[PDB]
Amino acid sequence: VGRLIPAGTGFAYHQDRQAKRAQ
Amino acid sequence: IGDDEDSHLGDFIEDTTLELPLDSATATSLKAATRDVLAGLTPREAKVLRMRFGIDMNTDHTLEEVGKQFDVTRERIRQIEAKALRKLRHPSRSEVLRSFL
Amino acid sequence: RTTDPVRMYM
Amino acid sequence: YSYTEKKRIRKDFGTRPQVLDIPYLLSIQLDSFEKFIEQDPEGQYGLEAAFRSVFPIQSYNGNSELQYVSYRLGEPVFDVKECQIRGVTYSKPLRVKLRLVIFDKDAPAGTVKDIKEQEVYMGEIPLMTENGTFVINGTERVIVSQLHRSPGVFFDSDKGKTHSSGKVLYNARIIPYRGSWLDFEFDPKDNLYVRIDRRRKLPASIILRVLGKTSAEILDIFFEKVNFEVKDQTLMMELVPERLRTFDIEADGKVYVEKGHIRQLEKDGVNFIEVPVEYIVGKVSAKDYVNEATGELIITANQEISLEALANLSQAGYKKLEVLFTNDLDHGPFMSETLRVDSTTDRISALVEIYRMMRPGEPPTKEAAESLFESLFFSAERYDLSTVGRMKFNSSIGREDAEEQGTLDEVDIIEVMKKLISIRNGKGEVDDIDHLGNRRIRSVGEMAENQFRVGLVRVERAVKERLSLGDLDNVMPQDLINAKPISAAVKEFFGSSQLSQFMDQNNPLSEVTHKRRISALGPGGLTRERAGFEVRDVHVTHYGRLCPIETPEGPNIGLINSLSAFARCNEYGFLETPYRRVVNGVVTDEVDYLSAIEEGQFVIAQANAKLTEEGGFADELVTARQKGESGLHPREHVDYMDVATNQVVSIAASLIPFLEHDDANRALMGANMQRQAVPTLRSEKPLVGTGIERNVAVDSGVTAVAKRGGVIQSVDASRIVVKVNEEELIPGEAGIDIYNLTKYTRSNQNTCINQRPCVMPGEPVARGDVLADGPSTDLGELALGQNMRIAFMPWNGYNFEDSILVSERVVQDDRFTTIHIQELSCVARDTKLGAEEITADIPNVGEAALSKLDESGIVYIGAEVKGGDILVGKVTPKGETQLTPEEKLLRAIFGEKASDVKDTSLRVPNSVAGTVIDVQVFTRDGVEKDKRALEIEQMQLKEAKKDLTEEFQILEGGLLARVRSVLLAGGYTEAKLSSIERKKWLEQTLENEELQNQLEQLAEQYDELKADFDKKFEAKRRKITQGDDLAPGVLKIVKVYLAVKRRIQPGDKMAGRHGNKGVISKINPVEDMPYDENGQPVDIVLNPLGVPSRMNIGQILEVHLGLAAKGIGDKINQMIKEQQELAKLREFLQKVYDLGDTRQRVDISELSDEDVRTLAHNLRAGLPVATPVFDGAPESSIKAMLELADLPASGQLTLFDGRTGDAFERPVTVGYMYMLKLNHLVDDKMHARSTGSYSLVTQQPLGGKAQFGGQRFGEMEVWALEAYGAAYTLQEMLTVKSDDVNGRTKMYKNIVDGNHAMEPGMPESFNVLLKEIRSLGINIELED
Amino acid sequence: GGLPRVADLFEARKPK
Amino acid sequence: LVPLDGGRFATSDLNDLYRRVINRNNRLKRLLELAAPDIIVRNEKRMLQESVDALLDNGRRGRAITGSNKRPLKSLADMIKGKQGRFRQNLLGKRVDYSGRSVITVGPYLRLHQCGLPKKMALELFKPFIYSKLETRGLATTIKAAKKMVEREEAVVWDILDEVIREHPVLLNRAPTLHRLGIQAFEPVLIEGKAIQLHPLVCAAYNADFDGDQMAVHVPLTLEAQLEARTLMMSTNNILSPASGDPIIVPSQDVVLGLYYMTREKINAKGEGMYLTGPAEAEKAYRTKTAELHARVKVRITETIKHENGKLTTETKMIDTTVGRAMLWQIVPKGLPYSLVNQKLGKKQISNLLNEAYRKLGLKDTVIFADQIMYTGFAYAALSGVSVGIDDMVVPAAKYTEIAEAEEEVREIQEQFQSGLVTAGERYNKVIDIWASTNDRVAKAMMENLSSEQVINRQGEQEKQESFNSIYMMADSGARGSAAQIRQLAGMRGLMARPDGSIIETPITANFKEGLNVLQYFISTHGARKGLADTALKTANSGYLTRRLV
Ligand SMILES: [Mg+2]
Repeated sequence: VGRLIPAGTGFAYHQDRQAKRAQ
Repeated sequence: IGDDEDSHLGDFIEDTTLELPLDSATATSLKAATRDVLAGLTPREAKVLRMRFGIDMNTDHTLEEVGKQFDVTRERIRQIEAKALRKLRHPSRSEVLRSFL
Repeated sequence: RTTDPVRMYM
Repeated sequence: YSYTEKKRIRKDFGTRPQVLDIPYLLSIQLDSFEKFIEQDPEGQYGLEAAFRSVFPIQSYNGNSELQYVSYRLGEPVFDVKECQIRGVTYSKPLRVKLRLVIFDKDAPAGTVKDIKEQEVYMGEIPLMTENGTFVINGTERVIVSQLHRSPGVFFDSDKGKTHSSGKVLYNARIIPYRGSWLDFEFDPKDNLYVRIDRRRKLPASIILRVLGKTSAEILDIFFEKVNFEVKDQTLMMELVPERLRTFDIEADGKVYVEKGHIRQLEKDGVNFIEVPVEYIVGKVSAKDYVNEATGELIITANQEISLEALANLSQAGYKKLEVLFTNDLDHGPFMSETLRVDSTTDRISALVEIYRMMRPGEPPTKEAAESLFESLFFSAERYDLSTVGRMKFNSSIGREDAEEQGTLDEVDIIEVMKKLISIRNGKGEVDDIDHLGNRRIRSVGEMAENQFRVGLVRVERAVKERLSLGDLDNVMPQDLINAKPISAAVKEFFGSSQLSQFMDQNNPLSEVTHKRRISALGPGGLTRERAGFEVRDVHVTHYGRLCPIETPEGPNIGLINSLSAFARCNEYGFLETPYRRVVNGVVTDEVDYLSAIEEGQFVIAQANAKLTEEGGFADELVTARQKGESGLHPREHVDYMDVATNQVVSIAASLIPFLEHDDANRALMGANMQRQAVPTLRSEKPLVGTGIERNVAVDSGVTAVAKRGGVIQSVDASRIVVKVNEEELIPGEAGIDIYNLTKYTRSNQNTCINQRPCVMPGEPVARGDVLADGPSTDLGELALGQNMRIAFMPWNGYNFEDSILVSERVVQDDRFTTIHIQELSCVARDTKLGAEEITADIPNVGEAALSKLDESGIVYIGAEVKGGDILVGKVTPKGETQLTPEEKLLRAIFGEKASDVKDTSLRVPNSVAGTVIDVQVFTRDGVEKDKRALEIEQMQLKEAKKDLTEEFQILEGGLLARVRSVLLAGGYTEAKLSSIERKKWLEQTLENEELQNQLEQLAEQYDELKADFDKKFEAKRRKITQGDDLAPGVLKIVKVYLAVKRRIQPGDKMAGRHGNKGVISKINPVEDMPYDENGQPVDIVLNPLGVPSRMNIGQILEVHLGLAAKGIGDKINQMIKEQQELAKLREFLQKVYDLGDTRQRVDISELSDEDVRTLAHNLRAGLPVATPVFDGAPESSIKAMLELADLPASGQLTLFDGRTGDAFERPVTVGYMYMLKLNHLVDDKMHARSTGSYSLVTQQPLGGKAQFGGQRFGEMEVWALEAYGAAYTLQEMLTVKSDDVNGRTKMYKNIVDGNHAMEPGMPESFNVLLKEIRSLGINIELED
Repeated sequence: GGLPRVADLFEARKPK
Repeated sequence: LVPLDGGRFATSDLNDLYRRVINRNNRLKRLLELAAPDIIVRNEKRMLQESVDALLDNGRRGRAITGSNKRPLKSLADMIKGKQGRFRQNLLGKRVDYSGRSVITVGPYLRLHQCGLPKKMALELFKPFIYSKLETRGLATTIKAAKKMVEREEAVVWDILDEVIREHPVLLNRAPTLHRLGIQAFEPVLIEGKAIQLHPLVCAAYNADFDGDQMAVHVPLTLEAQLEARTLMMSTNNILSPASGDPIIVPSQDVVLGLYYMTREKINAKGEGMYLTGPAEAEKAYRTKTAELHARVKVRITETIKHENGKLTTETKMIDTTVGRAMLWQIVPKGLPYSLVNQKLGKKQISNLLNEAYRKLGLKDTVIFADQIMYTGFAYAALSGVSVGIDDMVVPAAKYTEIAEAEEEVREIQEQFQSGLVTAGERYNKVIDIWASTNDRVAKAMMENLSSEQVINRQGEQEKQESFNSIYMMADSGARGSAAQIRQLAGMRGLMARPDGSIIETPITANFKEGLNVLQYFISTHGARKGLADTALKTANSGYLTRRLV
């Protein structure tokens, strides 16, 4: 789907997503 | 298409309807240069040029509705447009637009 | 016994 | 010695005399096409066979029928060169004579009522060029022979890898040339089953019931009978001595052991044995028994006899009981058990079963079942076991008769079944499927015949359909045949088949190897994914037939092979190899060709076997091979010998010097890469060779060979004219042989094809002498590369891995400079808006780019053109285009607007620089010719007129010379004749009848000469001036030929003949290169580390031998330079040619002074030496040659560093190596793309250098990026570089604006996938 | 017999 | 449904499938309007079902429909599934812009972070950046002016290109990419030519050798990608193998040979027994031809030890060594013992040196040390003059006698077999055993002959010294070659196998120096073809296994 992989440099980015979905 | 069956004709067909990126960049640069050239012109006069040629608007207008703005007479609209072009072919303010031809 | 519609038709 | 050989004699280091010279290399193609195309009275091969197999055909009702009389081939419309120029297939018309014969309905059938003779056109048959190639659509193509399985019956097994236990299942398989396949297998329950074209198994008995076999007949066929009787109220058994060899034995005189040898007591011989009743209880019946009173069947065949059955047959009165034989080792109950498991009880119940398994889910009827089984195997139309197949079947089943038959019968099936049961029992063995006696060679002629038969059948269906209508009074045979299906079949085979391959034309060796190649793939062959280890392997029967070295390295390993040097095909398509007969202990020169089957029984010696003066073997025990195993055998037991040492290897492997010192892995690479060599400007002989180059050069056809002997009348770089000798003249012939040479013609791989004269005017030539040298040929010898000075040492890491360091001198003298000819086409078509025009009026282009263009818009000949230059100017009509408002204002300010047409013109490709050497214009009939077209038209007429006049002048000169000789047989004075003017000879008046008659004859001959010359000129003019048949919608085509001189540079791939390849890393200056004590620098520095690990030691020996040969060359160079006496030149040459105990006896004393001087002049640049494969030069000979040339015996010199002047610490191996420039050039392998074209559907960059595409970031690259953790780089590659259209446009804009940021979006491929999944009725969606 | 063995081990193939 | 050249049209099979479905549907409606027998309606419904299933999945329900080319039509399921499907050909793998490809040569002057890039290739790849800089610095008024300026190849265009790639990393890849080291980031250096120049020390990471190999190049665009290339993908960062942790940039071939030759020891060399102040004086003596590279001398060495706790202790002392060992110590970074260099240096010794430098000094020191090591190895391999020749393949005189003994006792055991003492299988087994023993003994004799020589020392006594044979040096240094290769070059090829697995009774008794006759070469090919085919199939098997594991 062209998004960043949840590993390495993009990992933190994906973390923020589950910081938003939890709230 | 080929000894190895993996290749096919379909993957050697171009898309002729696409716009080259250099052409799009040229269009953007032309818009910017036209805006810069017209910004050095009087409000009424630049408006006459803009809304005669349809720049930054949805449609184009002929001389009649451009006249119907303030001065309904058509000949003044023609003369002011001629003055627009006459000042727009001055070497002091026409070098940038020359490179786009 | 068969899957071809032609044979069933005949 | 021939004159061409006498000019430069190669020294032979071989020791074994050659009895059989290597045959013509391209026989496998020419012989096959001659079989296909020539008329054979026996009608077993080619077009006659197809016509007789197809004709005569009969109408279903029977009113009339069509008969075949004869066939012929017409005259070709164009020649080979013309066909290549225009782009048409070189072919001949097929004209077949047929009789439409109409019978009489009222009269008895067979009465001839009317006949109609007529010739019918059956299509164009492509022709084979004298060199074994075809010209299809103007392209040279080669049809590769196929290795398939011969038709017949093969017996095989699963090797115990199918059932849970071992239980090796056995199967038999019959395959015809055309028809259905029949399989008889065994199950784990030991019952034989049947398959018909690989479907569900059925019991075997059906296949015999259908043949009309009752059960008792079946047990009679498949079993042996043992008889019992009631003699004197006792059980009596028919004793057979062999059977007996657990009960009490009768014949009290010679009682054997009782319930506890046989031969001793069976010596006397008796016939009466008594057996207990139990001996019958466990044994099965054999004959159906009926009682007259009861009228019922007491016991059936294949039923186990019981005690109650004994009682019934006792009361019934039957005394004799014949029963079957069943063992556990020699005989088996397989047939009886199969009959037990059978469900069919009669013939009809059998055909219904065959019909159900044939056509499942169909109502079975008797007539349809009978027709189906008749057509399956017993019908000639649908089943044809060919002559080869019939021979194989007869040999397999041991049948002697029915050689002409091609359809199966009862005896055939019962014999196949018998052999299968025998092989189970233990007598007999399965067949080796990879054995070369079980594999057949199918060449171009056979395949063309098959396709022509297919076309004949497709026409024939329609012909039979029409003949049944009945209204036939006004019809003709030519109104019944449509040639289009047959033409479609033949062009299908010759243009779209896998085995009709694009020609390999890098060098003569590539062409020869391509023509001598056998493929197991193609129609009726293998598949790469379905090929296993066994088929790819080297079989023991490949000896002398298939080369074990030459095969592609890759997925096609072992599936494509090369013919051996002496290999041949027999009349049945099986490869055979020659051998020398050994009679009475002597090794004779008589040669017998043996196949794989015949080779097994005999034991065959080797060419390496030592021989005595009397012609017999020297060693008492010689090394030989028998039945495929090598060993040591006595001298008197030896039957055959090998004819040559190069018999097992192909031509390419035969061209590798010192092959015996190279590992087979590297020999494979060397053989493969000798075919990728590119011809250079100047062809140089290999100093170290094998003696085969002359054969390849002559048989390739690239050279000009003398058809007849004589003296060279005229030489020019484009024409050789030979005055034929008096002894070799056809009566009434001109006496002139004219050879027109090909000059700078593009090859299939964009390489120059050029012929250079090697003769001088006035020198004598003979038959077979080389007059001109083609590409990669030097004085009749194959010249694939150049002789390079080689030093084996590391040099500052520039020869790391396989890298090559080359001196600049090699670049300066253009030793590896190649000419590449490239074709560029501009097609002016017809469009909806209008017709495209070829004019010089190109919008928005100044006169700077129009300088090289003429008035018609076509570039001149001889123009130096670089990348982007216009070659042909073409303008295409364009429709109205919307202009953006900013563009409208821009046009308002400056009024320039000229956009009626758009510039679509042919331009030189980027990074390509060359000269225009030829321009050809093709114009449709009905389109006006532009000025350039008429310029070329008139130039062609001028050239044709001049050349026709030249041939006329030379032929008339020769003919008048012969006439002058005839007159000089009497003798007169020609000054008086020359006093009268030549034309005025026709104005003489003669009154005597004798002179007047001669005058009239001369006038008539002059008129005939004028008429024939006129007809030739008219034919050529009509051919030149006629229009071209172009593709529909095409108006004009312009073709431009560009010649590019490509020079050596880093990135180019250079290799030798021993599998040592490399890429040039640096072009070193001459001063930096290592040099010897005499100041001579090396040319190429090679890494020694490559040699020990790859076991290619032949290259070191080649280096040493090249050093010695070049040293002898410098000795001859000096001895000529000091103008030394000819006697010492002769002495030195004789000493050189007498070195070693070789088979070559060259006498310099019998050579003339001019011949000796010419030989010395050809030997200045080095002495060519021949080292035959497996008969090469020993180390002692190399050391002796080095000693003669005043060089170190070790082959190592003291080298000094050019940079520092210091001597290297250890001696370095310096010599000469034959190096090749492979067709893997960095010019054709660079590619770079920033932004270009995109795919229509996926919206992704295209693929390939031709499309200016982008490299593929595959799955493993994504895996590597994920492993690194570079998420943003991966997102860049996925979205903004491949298929995010808006993202990539904004990314380009941002880079132009110097921002270097991306706004990724959704890849288009994902949206396409979503649309596809939606189209499958599946709802796939995205949520927020 | 080295790479087939690894593939069989990672596929958890049942022995014969 | 798009046009091609000459008026021809190209279409997709979905058009044919949809047309069939529509035609059969319309015929069904027509048959339901014009009242027809139930048999015809049933047949039409069967055809409609078959057409719809063929459109959705051709070949699943029965016989697959074929087009005018007599090949099966490929449906939506075929267009979404398979190796050539959308998932694997267009989604997990794509063709990308800003990419190039070229043949690779060797750059021995490069550093570990540098790669040689052609000027034309970089001009094509970095075209938008050149346009942007020409616009920024004012050499071009518009973008078309920049386009023509780049196309005409002016000099200031080359200066702009130089300043663009000044610190722009570029990604080099070689197929197949078995591990993540198959793609690495390098700093480009423009070279006049057409081939990419690759640092030798990374070749082992790429499995790349210069016989015609080609490499692809990719240009990261955004700042995040550039920093990922500089931090994670840079070749200096990835010098350890992720599979085991061992270094991957270890030297090989000519570097190992040069370091081995420079560190060897010779008896009675020029300048033996001399006293040297340090490595500088050793180099001075070597350059002045006073002492050889292999002269045994005494050198004053200052040596610094960095302990585990970080203590730095320096000791100067007199060490018995060679000239070459001191000249090699000249480049060893501070913090390592001299014992790592005071020995002959094969591949294992250099690997140990690099491992110790990494473990006790870090990454930058390791990179500098590796670069200096490979420079010195190349230089002194060039200076050595090591060459392979036909006289270096010495064949022991014991081979002929041993072959004669084996043949004679083969005759004896065959005669014994004719007497019936033992069976055929036993005879086969013991003949194989004797031939294996003979091969082993011949190899041992050849190794003993090749591995040593006799020299004269300063006292005049004959002494036993390690051989300076070229092939022996190549095998012992570990640069290339092993004992088996030397055995086939100078001893006995040995026993080869019939291609079903069985071993032929008679072995090959000739090495490659003397040459083989027809049958020996035929038996060799029997195994050569099997080896090639086994490699070809095993590559695909390993690829499928690694796909499953990933
Ligand atoms: Mg390679």
